Amino acid sequence: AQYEDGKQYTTLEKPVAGAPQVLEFFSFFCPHCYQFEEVLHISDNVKKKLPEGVKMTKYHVNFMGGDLGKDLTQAWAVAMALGVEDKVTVPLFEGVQKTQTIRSASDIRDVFINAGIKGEEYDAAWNSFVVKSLVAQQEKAAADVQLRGVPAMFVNGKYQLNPQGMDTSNMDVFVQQYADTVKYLSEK
Repeated sequence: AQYEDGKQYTTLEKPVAGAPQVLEFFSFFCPHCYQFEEVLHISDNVKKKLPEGVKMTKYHVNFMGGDLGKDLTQAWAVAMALGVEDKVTVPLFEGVQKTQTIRSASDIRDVFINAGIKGEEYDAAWNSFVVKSLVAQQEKAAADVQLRGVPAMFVNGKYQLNPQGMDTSNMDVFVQQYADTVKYLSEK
């Protein structure tokens, strides 16, 4: 075929009931995630090609960056609850990987403040139980697929993108292939 199991995607030996339709995992500590987000805009280009009526879920994970990793997963939860993903994603990546000015929960918070979320509102979210279950969700969804690496994408809890099996010599081309694969898997 043109899309074959084991080359552009892999199948899960243990499918995941009631999973989000399109589920992406990343970490602000992950160098390819930085690439996927800042250079390739994968998440964005996928969305531009998905059929109507399909939602994208993106979750942060804990297994990179130790203590600050978890902080970042809680901060990402705050981003999702406040709906400010678009406003912190870029400075969070650059703060962890480019300028390296994020060294503590407090530095993470500065980014939200500089992105215009108010302190009171951030601290309130940070400490809220809505955020606690949002952290819970992120952890559970990674748990359901025994996630050991990022970046990672999963479609309807059954298929996993395999970027290793796509030509990277052109970046525009890698992205479209990736997105088109997600679209094919979506319709499967």
